This record gives sequence, structure tokens and C-alpha cells, in this order.
Amino acid sequence: EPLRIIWGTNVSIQECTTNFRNFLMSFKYKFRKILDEREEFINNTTDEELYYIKQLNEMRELGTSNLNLDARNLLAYKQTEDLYHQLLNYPQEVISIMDQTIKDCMVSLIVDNNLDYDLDEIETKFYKVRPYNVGSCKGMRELNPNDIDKLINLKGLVLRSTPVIPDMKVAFFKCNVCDHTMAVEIDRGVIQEPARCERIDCNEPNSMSLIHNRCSFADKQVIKLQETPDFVPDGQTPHSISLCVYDELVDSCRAGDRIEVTGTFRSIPIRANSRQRVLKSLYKTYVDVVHVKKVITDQDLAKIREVAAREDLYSLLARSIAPSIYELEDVKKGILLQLFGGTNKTFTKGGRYRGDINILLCGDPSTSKSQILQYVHKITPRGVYTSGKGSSAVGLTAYITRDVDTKQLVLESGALVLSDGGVCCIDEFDKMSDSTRSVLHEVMEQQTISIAKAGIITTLNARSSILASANPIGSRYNPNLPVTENIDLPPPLLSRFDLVYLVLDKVDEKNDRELAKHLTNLYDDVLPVEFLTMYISYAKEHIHPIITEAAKTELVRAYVGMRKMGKRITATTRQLESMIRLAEAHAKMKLKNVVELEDVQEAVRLIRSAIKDY
Amino acid sequence: GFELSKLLQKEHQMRKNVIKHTSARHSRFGGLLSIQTPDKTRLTVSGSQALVDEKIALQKLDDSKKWNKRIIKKHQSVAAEGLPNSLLNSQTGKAIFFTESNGKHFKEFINNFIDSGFNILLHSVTNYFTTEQDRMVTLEQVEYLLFFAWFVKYQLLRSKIDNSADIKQVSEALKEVTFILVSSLLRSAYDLKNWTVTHAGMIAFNELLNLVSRTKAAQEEDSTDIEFIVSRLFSDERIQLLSNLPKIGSKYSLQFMKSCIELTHSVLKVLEQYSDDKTLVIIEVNFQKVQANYMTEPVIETYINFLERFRELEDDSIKKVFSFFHRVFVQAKEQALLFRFDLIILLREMLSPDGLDRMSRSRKYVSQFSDYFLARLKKRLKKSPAWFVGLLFPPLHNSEVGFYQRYGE
Amino acid sequence: VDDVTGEKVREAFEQFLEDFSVVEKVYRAQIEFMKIYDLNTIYIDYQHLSMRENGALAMAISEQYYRFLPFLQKGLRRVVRKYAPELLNTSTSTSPEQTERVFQISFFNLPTVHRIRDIRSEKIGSLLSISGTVTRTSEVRPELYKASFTCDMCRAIVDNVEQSFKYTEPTFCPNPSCENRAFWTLNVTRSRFLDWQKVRIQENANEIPTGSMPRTLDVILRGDSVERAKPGDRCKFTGVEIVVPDVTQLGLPGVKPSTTEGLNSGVTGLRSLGVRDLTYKISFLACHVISIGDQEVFLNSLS
Amino acid sequence: LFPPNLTRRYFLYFKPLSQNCARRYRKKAISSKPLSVRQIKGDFLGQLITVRGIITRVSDVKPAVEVIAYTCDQCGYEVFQEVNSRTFTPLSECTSEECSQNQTKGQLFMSTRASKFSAFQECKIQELSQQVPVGHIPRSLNIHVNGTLVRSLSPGDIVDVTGIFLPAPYTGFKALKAGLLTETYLEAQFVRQHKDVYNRLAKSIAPEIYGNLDVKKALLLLLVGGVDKRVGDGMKIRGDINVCLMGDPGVAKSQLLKAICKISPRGVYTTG
DNA sequence: AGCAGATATCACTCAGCACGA
DNA sequence: TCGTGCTGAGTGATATCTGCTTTGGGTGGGTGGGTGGGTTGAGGCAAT
Ligand SMILES: Nc1ncnc2c1ncn2[C@@H]1O[C@H](COP(=O)(O)OP(=O)(O)OP(=O)(O)O)[C@@H](O)[C@H]1O
Ligand SMILES: Nc1ncnc2c1ncn2[C@@H]1O[C@H](COP(=O)(O)OP(=O)(O)OP(=O)(O)O)[C@@H](O)[C@H]1O
Ligand SMILES: [Mg+2]
Ligand SMILES: [Mg+2]
Ligand SMILES: [Zn+2]
Ligand SMILES: [Zn+2]
Ligand SMILES: [Zn+2]
Repeated sequence: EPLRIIWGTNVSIQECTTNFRNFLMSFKYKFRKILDEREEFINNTTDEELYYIKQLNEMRELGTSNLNLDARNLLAYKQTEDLYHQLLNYPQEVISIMDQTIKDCMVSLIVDNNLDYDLDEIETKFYKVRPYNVGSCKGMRELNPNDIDKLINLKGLVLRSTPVIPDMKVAFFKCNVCDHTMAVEIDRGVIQEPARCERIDCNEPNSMSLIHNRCSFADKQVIKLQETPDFVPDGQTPHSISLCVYDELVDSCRAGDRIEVTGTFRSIPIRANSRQRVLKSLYKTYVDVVHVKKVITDQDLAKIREVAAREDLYSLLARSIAPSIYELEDVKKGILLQLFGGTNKTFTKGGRYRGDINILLCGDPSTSKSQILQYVHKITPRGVYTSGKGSSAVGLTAYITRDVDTKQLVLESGALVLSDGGVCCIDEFDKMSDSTRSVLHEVMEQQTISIAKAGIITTLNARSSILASANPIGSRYNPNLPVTENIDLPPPLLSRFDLVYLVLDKVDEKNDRELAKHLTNLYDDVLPVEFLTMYISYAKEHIHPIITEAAKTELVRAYVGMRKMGKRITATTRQLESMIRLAEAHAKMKLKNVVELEDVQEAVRLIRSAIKDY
Repeated sequence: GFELSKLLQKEHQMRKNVIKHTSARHSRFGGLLSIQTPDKTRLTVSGSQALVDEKIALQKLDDSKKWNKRIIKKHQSVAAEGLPNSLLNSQTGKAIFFTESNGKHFKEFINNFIDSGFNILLHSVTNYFTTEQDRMVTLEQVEYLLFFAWFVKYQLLRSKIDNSADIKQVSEALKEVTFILVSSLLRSAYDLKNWTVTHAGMIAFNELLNLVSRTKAAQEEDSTDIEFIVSRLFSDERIQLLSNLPKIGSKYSLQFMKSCIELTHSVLKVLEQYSDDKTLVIIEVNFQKVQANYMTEPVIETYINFLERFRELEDDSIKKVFSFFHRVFVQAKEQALLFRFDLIILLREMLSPDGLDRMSRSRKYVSQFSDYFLARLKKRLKKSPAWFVGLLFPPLHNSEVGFYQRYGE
Repeated sequence: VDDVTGEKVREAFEQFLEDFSVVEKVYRAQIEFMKIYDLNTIYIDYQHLSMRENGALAMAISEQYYRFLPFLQKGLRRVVRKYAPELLNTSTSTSPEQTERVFQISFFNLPTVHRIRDIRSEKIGSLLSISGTVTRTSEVRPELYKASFTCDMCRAIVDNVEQSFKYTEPTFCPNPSCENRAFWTLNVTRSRFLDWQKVRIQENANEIPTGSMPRTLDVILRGDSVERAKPGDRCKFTGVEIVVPDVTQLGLPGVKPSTTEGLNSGVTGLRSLGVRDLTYKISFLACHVISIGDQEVFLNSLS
Repeated sequence: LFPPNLTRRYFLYFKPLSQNCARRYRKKAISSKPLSVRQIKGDFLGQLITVRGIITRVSDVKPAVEVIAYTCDQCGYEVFQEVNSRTFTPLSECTSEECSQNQTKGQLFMSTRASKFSAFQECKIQELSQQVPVGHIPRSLNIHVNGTLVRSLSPGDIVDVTGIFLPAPYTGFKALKAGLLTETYLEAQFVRQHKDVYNRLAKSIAPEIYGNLDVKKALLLLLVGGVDKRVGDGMKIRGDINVCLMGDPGVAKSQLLKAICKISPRGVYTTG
């Protein structure tokens, strides 16, 4: 009988197919547990139930096709140890056999179970297998020629990924004489164009045309991978390897992401020049990836509501924001209110009123100010870290650049644009370019960035809050001089921040002693950072407070009283919009849809304390 | 929309059958297969389907071959003879896509003409042409024959669809003047080796035989005068001619083949029906003698050739071909004729999943015939091992052994 | 051999354009409007298409737009002929040059809008909509559409030579006597050209994954859709995803042929490509553009 | 039936003649005598010589093809090809006896599974400062590493590379256009790699300078840099005891810098 | 040296006739 | 109507000769382009 054998070996394809089918049909995780010397963790329900049968059933239910296989499970089964070794040694043929067997079992399940599921849909699908955990991960520097055409594991950091490349699968040809069409498959990238028309009646030789847009294509993408920092032996430039991903694996990993990839180590000849079949002696190595790994519910809503119902929610959130910062309750409260933010109003006849809150953190350099910004970044769902006059940062304004990679013109958005809807923390506000200051003024005034350079006229949304930090001109902030002189910023730009905080490191025996105790000990419940971020996201997404009559009366009375204090002008209309925003944010914090007198009272107090510093 | 949905479903089934030949992974995956022959020699093939299947492996082995045997086709430009494009050379299935209103108008015009003056026009044309036969050029012969055939067939179809409008409007075809004119035209075209006029006369004669069959179906007593016509038209020379047509058909275009097939079918139909109904005198007609006349290697060859092009034919052509095959294999018991390899290869192609749609009556005919043919072939092979060799080659013509080969006794 | 399925699509399309109503006829009136103002483009709402014919016609056009587009134009011309016979011909003395009109079919109101990062090879030849920010716009150029050539030897004329992505010439003289095969000269007087523009777009900043380079795509505009997108705008294009070959490889008159570290290997085996390989590029052919972001004359405009 | 190199599972290298052994037997050891890049002339081509210098560049390990295995789709036979050049032309047509006899035209397809590959690495060796003449620029010589010697050379190490000095002829149109001028490289064969506590340490930091005990102690504290940085609350106190020296010209600031940088294993010296 | 176009000399298919069966 | 040559010119086909051009670098140019590469150094200009 014809007997099919993998080229260069003595392994029968029929044996591999039957072994894999038996393994898939009958396998339980208890075998893996006993293999891993974890037999005493075996339960009675999950470990005694078929695993891959359930996986196939769930795949059919969800309509997916790809199957994730743990190579160790093959060792966990007596029959498939040889199959595991063959997969490690001859991956291409074994993988093709596994795909066909997976399709066969998928159809056989429906055939045997006489289910009502449509069979034609199944027959027209393509099935694949994605093995992983095939042994210890090697290094990019340990790949010798002996590893060619063998399955390897490699950990690294993604550096770049080319756009989707169309890869040809089936070629479509048309007859120029009889309008007859035929599809010819492609093998090793070689199109098998007919010599002549296949029609008996029309035997016209050499009259076949390839219709490019009517052919079948596939997705391909090339990714550059760099070895992990620990793999560098001395500290030289880390090496890199090229990866290829097809179909579903495309767009499965972005730049800067640490991933683990399983694939086949392959070598391909490189043509000397474009005119000729001549090849270079040296071969190029790459990896044909087959598997990639990266290294709100009802219960969540119930937990959020329970937390909101707590009486001391404000203090709890303030403490959770900055556990490591000592005795800055007011600053933490202001930061919390900024994080929650006010209500964005989209007015017909009026225009746009911003609901963001801006806070300036100025004072002595000894006190902790950058750590607060880092915490705010860690908490805010959206935001970017930047320092004025900083080359490392991407930038505060949109700019037109050249894509070195592609030699293409690309419009890149700045830090403020990327922070749309979030909090943008600027570490060093004091030192900043004039241009950057003008951009900041425009963003805080119009909330949009406009660029009219390089033949492009566009406006980018920048609806983001700002939390900047500043330092005095000298080694300390002089109380005698006014804040404007000390901070060294234009009065206009300094008058746009809703809350201005002057954290000063006055020399006090008690305060110094307590700070020393806190710092040395570093060598009231607190919420996890993840839960706080989720709470902030939910509050900002769902709750929208509205002002009531009592709130209106309280706001009017408070503004009138503040104005009557001072001729010197104690407060301006900006001090009213700031109070409105702060009250709305506080109402947001309590998950309330109505602003009440308590929120207005809290707002007047936070605004007044900053004014008193001013 | 309904027809579009049906066609889309048909294309979906075709694509589904095509899918089994495509690899899930990309082309450059690089799977290599080694296949072992009955002797210990290994052949190499590439592709996932090769590893997972054997029939695909052999198909790829075949397909990969570079050498092609030359095929020479005898093509005649219609413009050379001055004729226009017509049913003779138009590809089978070429459909004129009318609009609903235009189709209604054309049908009404044709119906009115057939009910008003087709009889008189045919009579006048036949008189004028039989008076001036020799001066005919090829164009006039083809024109007259095609017009007659088309209108007779259209009236037959409309009579089938509608019980009102009936054969009496085209009854002038039956009259002997037109019949003898057509017979003389066809016979002369045959004799002089003018194949286009031959084709036109073939079509006209097929329509005339279908018409006469319908008239006999109408009324027997009124069809005694048409039994006269049947006796006249089945003259021994005519029998011979009609039999010869198929034997030569294999040489010429597809359309020639199809017309041959259809005329053969009609001839056998009328012969059998009129032998069963009553006795026939031209010289008495021996239906078995005619049948036997029809049983030779060229006929079969012709049939095979025609059936090879089954992806363009309808179900009616396949039905007629396999009716003929049934006559051959069962009624005539001339099975040695069909114990060939062209038929086996073609039948594998027909019954393969990629060949013919499963939901089709043509596949039902093919499957039944294949079952019977395989059973009889297995019995013969069990009897005579020599037939394994025999299959490969044309029949022997040896007095000694010929009988043995043909009939096994 | 005829395309039976394509003809039925044309038959269904003719009914949709001639009988659809919402109660005055929608597209019959529109065809009349183009007749008065002598307009080329005809706009069809995709939402309307899905209603008629149970949705079979809409689904067929969606998957296979490149295949069925020529048949849609055949159906449109037939309906135009019946109700606007003078519309087929393009718009003191007798004008000798009046060629047939080049109708353009524009679709819009697709149920889904895709991102540039969501474009895959499975949708090549399908009708879909994308959104992006215009970065660069090329100038308007004439594109060869239906070329006409004259025989060098016998002065014979060959007309209606459809052009692929590359320059194309005849191979066989229509003159029985003439032996000329590979000696032709283009005739610009009888040729037909179309407006052509190249638009470069990139995905919107909000859609961009944080800390990632914007993705870029090439959009080609033809006919009346030219110069409808300006750099910096945010536009929504509706059209067909296509694949663009390397025309260089294929062989061009007078042109010598000739990210990924050499792993982008093209397809080979073609006769044209004797020892070379063919690479492919994803592009977009747009048929509809929407940019998301004296007293007597004025009085007439107002209702 | 197959090339001998196909089945070879070993690599051969030549160890130069040691000077001591040569002097014992009254012979001159040309191979083991160190030479500079300049001293390697055209008359040394094809000989076993040693080069002394500093490696400035090492490339990644790549597979170099030596024997290529093909397959016949029709025949079922395997063909082999030997590569001894920069470039090679792949086979296209079957040459088997069966194919020839039967007249069957079978295409040859490359098979990387059965091919033979050897690890390849290209390195650059540059002249040492003391070897360059007066008013001359240093020169570099290419090195080719094959087999198990790969990864034996790294940038910045002074080595005594022993190899066979050979030319690298061009191929095709380049060969014709170049002329008689030839490139050269070295086939690596052997690589020889060249090599009260507080007060005492402070004084031994920089003996050549005049006693500055406090500065030396500060330098020790910077060098050791002991710290426990495990806060785990989001940040961690910096674990580096940074030191800044500022003074008028005349103090040995450069000497402290150079000495403390030399002692440190990761010390890096830079100039603003 | 390799590749693409071309010339020209190499066979093979259907064509058909004489003898006899 | 089978078998066996003899004739035969037509319709191929495939085994067989005749002319580019290339690498990359100004010992092919700037009426082939600068988004197919080269490319670090000096120089002039505007915004700063
Ligand atoms: N209330 C506090 N709680 C804890 N640590 C504090 C507090 N105030 C100051 N510190 C300490 O002060 C130091 C300030 O470091 P940080 O990075 O915040 O400085 P900075 O504000 O950016 O300084 P500069 O203006 O000099 O750049 C940190 O070590 C922090 O531990
Ligand atoms: N204590 C010292 N004992 C001996 N030589 C010393 C001492 N201090 C400085 N020198 C000498 O001073 C010379 C110049 O000073 P050196 O370069 O060491 O440092 P520096 O004056 O701080 O440098 P710079 O001029 O670059 O600011 C050196 O050659 C060094 O020999
Ligand atoms: Mg700071
Ligand atoms: Mg110094
Ligand atoms: Zn054809
Ligand atoms: Zn001509
Ligand atoms: Zn071979």
C-alpha cells in the first residue's frame, strides 16, 4: 500500500495521526499532576474530566479555531512521548499533522454526537495548533547551526513591528480568449501557472493572465526582538533576532512589550542581486513564531458601592492616594478632587465650559513634590510624565517629524494631546521654553492645540488636566516676597490654576522630629492602587453631578462674602468657577448625581486655604 | 434574488470542496513528504495535503509533470464560408439575457407569427427551393434548415407548456414535400462532405423526429398517415446515414457531437416506440439490427469524448448519454465495448467530490451506472485475469479469440 | 464562457435601482437629477441596499466588490438608457467629440467603520469604510484608462485596451496579412484619461496605542472625488481594499527593474518574472469621501 | 557518492610552534612570532602567522553553508553541492541517472534540513598604540572564525590570534571590474588571551598623590556603595553615595578620578 | 557568467491512398 | 470495414545560437531621480 513517511526519517504519519487523535480523545489533567510530582493536589472533578475534549467543545461554542497545547501534556501521556520528541525535532510536519487531526476530531465530534450544529460551517474553516512550554528558554547568543529547523523558546523585548504584509496563498488566473478562470495553489512561493487553457474546446497556449486582486492572501508581519537585560553577560550592546508572525498572531504584541515566543529556527538564502538566481554563502536566521505570550463585573460594582457607602470615604481615599507622604492632607485632598474632576458641559448657545482642575505644587525643594506626581501618574488611568525643557520626554506640543524607519512624513501628537481626558504631570515647570509656555497657555485657555505647518492645518483635542511642580529662584522660598516673585512665572500663567499649594519646609523642632521618625520607620486602612484606579475610572465614566438650588445659594453667598473681604480685590470670577468645579468633583467622589451643601462647604474651604497662602 | 442566492450557494459548495486542497499554514512552512512505492523506492512530494492524504499526493505527482502530448484541433472559421454566428458555433449555454418587457414582446411576436403565417411561409419557401434546389448556396441551406428547426421546436415547447396552442400550427412540417427536401439536403451535404450543412440538417431532422413522435402520441388512427411518413423516413440508406453520423462525430466540434447524440437518441426512441406499437415496413424494420448497427468502437468513443466536457453541459445531455450507455450495457449486452480506461478515468472525475455537485440527479444516474459497471467489471476480472491487460488496449479482431474476448465464452 | 452569477447580480441591481422607494422613487429621481445637471457620480445608500432582496444582493457586493463591480456598471447603464437616453453620451457648430460617459458608483452609510490598524488581508476586494487623518496629498494626474494604438507597419487600429497597474500594449495585429506583434505606438487623440490623486492618511491620535508610531495607508481617488480631502483633515473613506504590485518587476518600457531584514520575499514562478519575484502592497481605492473635521443669488439659495 | 565534508563531525585547527620548543631544537618559529597589522604584507599570504592587537568589532554568529542538499520531485533522489566561495549558483535541473535515462525533467529544490552548516563570525583586529609608527594612523585586519572557535573573541580584549592569511577573490562582474587588487582576511586557528583596614585602603587608593585621607575615605565609601534599597512602597531611597569634588586647579583631581575609575570594575571615564 | 530573445532544424499528427479480406 | 505501409506537408517543439548589463562609483551622466543607496565637513542663512 502507499506508506507515507516524513522525509529523512522513519516515522510513519499514520502512527503520529492516530497517536495524536488518541491523546486528544482521552486525556486528563491528573496525568500532568502526577507527572509534575503534584499528585496530592488532585481533586475529584476537574482533574478526572477530559481536558481537550472540553477545550474543543468550548472552541466550537465560541466559533474560534486556534488551540493552545501544552507540550508537557504530551509527556504526561505514555503514547505521545515519541510525538513530543518528534515535535521538538521535526516541527513542521508534526504541526501540519496536528492541525489536520484537530479538524478531524472537531468534525467527528459533531458526526458522533449528531448535534444540530451546522457542518458546512465547520468544513470551511482552517484550524491550527499553538504549542508552548517546549523546554528551557535559550539565549539569542546560544543559537548555533545545530538548532536550525527545530522548535525553540526565546524571551525578549519587542522593539518594532512592520505593517501588515499580504502573503499570497492561492493564485487566480484568467484566459484571454475564452474568459475561463482557474485557481492554482502555491508551493514554496512558486506560482504554478498553466502552460495552456484547461478547456478542451479552448486549448489556446500561453494566454493566461494573473488577476492580482482576485487572489487569496494571508497576513504577515516582521518583528524585531532584543534579549532581556539579564541575558547580557558583561554589558555590551544586546543582540537582536527577527520574528515572523502569520494570521491571528499578527498585531499580538506592540513595541516595548516583553514577550515569550515559541517558533521554528529557520535559515533562508539571500540573493546577491535582484537580476540573478545567485545566492550568498551566509544564511540569515529568523524564528517562525507559532505561539506568543506576554509577561468591571457585578461584584466589582457591589464593592464600589460598599466603599462609597462608607462614612469616612474622603479620608480613606486621601490616605490611599499617598501612603508614603506624611502630613500633607490638604494637598492629597486637592489631588483627589482633581483626579475625579468636574463635569464637562457641552453648551448650545454658550460654547464649552471645562470641568478640569489644575493644581500647582510649588515650595521648597526639600519637601516631597515629585513623588506626589509619580503617585498621581500611577493612579490616573490616562496621563504622561514630562519635565519642561526635557529632551527625554516626547514633548508638550504636537510636531511634524520624519519617520526614519519608513522615510515618511508623520504628525506626532504631544504629551498634552496624549493626556486627553486624564492628568498631565509636569515635573519642572520653572524652566520651560517660551514657545512651550505659549502652548500651555493655549491648552489651558482653549483646550485645543492648533498647528499650521508642513502643509497641514489641523486642531487636536487636549482636554486634559495639569498638575505641575515648581521651585523658587534661590535655594529656598522667601516668605517676605510675594509668591509671584518666588515662583518666577508670569502672573497670567500663574492665575489660571484653580488651587495653588505652597508646601514650605519651615524649620520646626516638632515637624522635623516627626518627619525623621516617619522616614526612619519607613526602613487607618489603605486601598490598593488598582482598586483606586478602577474606582476613579468608574466615577469619571458614569456619575455626572448637577447643581441644585441650595448649592446655588451657598455658592452665591460664599462668593459675595469672599469679595466683601477686601481697594484690594480678594477674589475674582475665576474663584467662582473653581469652586463650582471643586464642588462637582467632590460630588463625583461620593458617587452622587446631585451637588449638596456639604460639597459647596468643602469647596469654599479648599479654595480659601490656597487663597490664604496667596 | 432567489436565483442569485441559489448561485451563491452553488459557488459556496464549490469553494468548500476546493478548501480541502489548501494548506492552513502559509506556503513557506516547508513540509516534505516521502511516499513508498510497492517496490522499495521513495518519491518526494511537498505540501501539507500530501502528508495528510494519499490521493492528493498522487494527484500532485501527476500534476507536477512537465511533458504534454500534442492535441490538434480542426478549427474552421465561420467567416470563411460567409455564414453568421449562430447555434452551430455559439458555445453551449450562451444565453441572450432579455429584460422582462422585451422578453414578453418577443414571445408575443413569435406566437402571433406562428399562429398567423408560419404554415404559409414554410409552404412557399419549400416550393420555391425545391423548384430551385441546385442553385442553393450553403447559406440558404443552413438558413432554411435552422429556421424550420427553431420554429418547430419552439412550437413543441409552447404546446408542452400551454395546452391551448397546438401542433396544428406547425403541421406543415409533416407534409412530405418539406420532409423530402430536408432529407435530400442532409444526404447531399453528407455525400459532398459539407459538414456545416450536415449539422443544420441534423438539427432539422432531430426536430422533425421529435415532432413526429408527438403527433403519434396525439392519435394513432389519425397517425396512420404519419406511420406512412415514419416508414418513408426510416429507409435503409437513411438508417445507414444516421448510424454513420455518430461514427464521424468524434472528429469535429463539440456542437457536432451534441447534435449527433441528440439525433441518435431521437432515432432510437422512434424506432423502439414504433416497433413496440406495430410492425414497420420500409423491407421490414428489425430494431435489433439497427441497435447492433449502433454498437461499435467509434460510437462509444464519440460518446466518451462528448461526456469529457461535462462541466459545460446541462443535465439533459448527460441523461441522454447515460441512456445510450444503459442501452449498450444492459439491453444490448455489448459490455466489452465499455471495458475501457477512458470511461473509468472520466467516471472517477464525475464521481469525485470536486467534479459534480452532490445534490444533482445527474450524479444519481452516474452513481447507478458506476455501481452496475463496477459489479460487471469485477465479475469479468474474476473470470479472466487477461482482462487486466485487456483494459489498456482496443479490442482484438481475431477470429480465433475475438469471441472469447468480447463475450468471455 | 459567460459569468452566470455576475449576470444575475446585474439583473438584481437593475431592479433595485428601478423599483426601490421610500412614496416617490429614490434612485429614479436621482438619475433624473444627474441628467439635468450633467453629473457623473451616483450615490447609493448602503442601508437601502440591505433592505431589498432579503440582503443577498448587499452581502454579495460586500464580499466581492472587485469581481461584481463591472456588472453593476452594466446594470446602471441599462437603466440609464431606458429613462435617460441622452445621459449615456457626454455633454453654433457641431461638436465631433462626444464620447460615452464614465459613470462612477459611490457607496456610503456602511454599518461599520474600521481603523487603519484593523485592516487585514482577508478583506482584500471587499467594500468597507475606514477613518484616518490626512497627512499628505499628491497632485492631480491623468491616468490612462482605455488606450488606443496604431500599427507601425500597416497602420491598423486597435482600440479599447484595458490597462492594468502597469503600461499595456497589444500583441497581435488585427490584420490577417500583417505580421506585426511587438511594434506599437500609442494614440492620445483616441485614448481616454481619468483624474488620479494619491492621499496619505494616518490613524487618529486617540486610536493610537500609547507610545506607538502612527500607522499609514495610501488612498487613491478618481474622477469627481479628487481634491476632496485636504491635509490635516479627519476624513471617512468608503471604498475597496486592493493590493498593488511592483510594476517594476512586471516589466515596464524603458524602466530597469530594481523594516524587514530581507525576510520580505515575494512570489515567483511567472513567465514575466523569469528569475525575479513579485512583492505586494496594501492600498485603498475610495469612492466616497466625508470630511469629519449678489442679493438675488443669496435669496435663491434660501428656502 | 557523497562529499567527505558532508559526514565530517569535527573541526581541524593548527596550534602554532611554541618559541621554547623551537629554541630547544634550534629552529625559528615564524608562526608564533607576534606581528603587527603593518608587518603583515602580501608575501605572507598562504602562511600560518600570528597577529597581536585589540579586537574592535565582533559580529553575530551566523550559519555558513558548506554542503547543500537538493531533492527531485520526480526522481526521488538526493543531490549535493559543495560551496567554497562567497557566492554560489543553485541547481535547477536534475542530474540523476534515472532522470537522464527516462528523460524526465525534474526540478531541484533546496533542503535546509539535510544541509551542512558551520558557525561563522567576522571580527576586526586593530593595531595597538605602541605599534603604530610616528605620525601614522592605525590599521585593522579582518578575521574569520569558523567552527568551535566562535565566541572566543570579544571587543576590547588584546589577543594573539593565530591563523592562515588568505585572499578573498571576488566573483562575477565585480571580479572583472576590481582588477588584480585582492582583499584579505585571517582564518582563526588559535586564540591566546592576555591577562586599621580603612586607613590602609585609603592610603593605597592613590599612593602617588600627597596624603588626602578624608577624600580617600569618601572615595572608598562611594566605591563600596553599601545600601539597603527595598522600600517597596512605590519608590526606594537611592542606593548610590554620589561624590562630587570641586576645587581650584592644582589639586590632583584627575589622578583621583583615574585611580578610582581603574580600581572600580564598572568604572567609566568620560570628559564633559 | 548569467539571462532573455530569436533562428532554424528536428520530429510527430492527421491525412488518404493501394491491396485483401 | 481492419492492417500495413508509403507519402506528405503541415503544425508544431525543443534543442539550439546571438546580444546585453550587471557591480555600484563618478574611468555612464544631471533632459533617469533625491522616498533605490552614498553622507561627513564647510559654508551661508534666518530666527533667536
Ligand atoms: N512629608 C514627607 N514624607 C515623606 N518623605 C518626605 C516628605 N517631605 C519630604 N520628603 C522626602 O524629601 C525628599 C524629596 O524628594 P523629591 O524627589 O520629592 O524632591 P523634589 O521635590 O523633586 O526636589 P527638588 O525641588 O530639589 O528637585 C524625598 O526623600 C522624600 O522622602
Ligand atoms: N598632591 C599632589 N602630588 C603630586 N602631584 C600633584 C598633586 N596634585 C596635583 N599634582 C600634579 O598636578 C598636575 C596637574 O594637575 P591634575 O591634572 O592632576 O589636576 P587638576 O589641577 O585638578 O586638573 P585641571 O587642570 O584639569 O582642572 C598633575 O600632573 C599632577 O601630577
Ligand atoms: Mg522634582
Ligand atoms: Mg583635571
Ligand atoms: Zn481558454
Ligand atoms: Zn499591422
Ligand atoms: Zn531526478
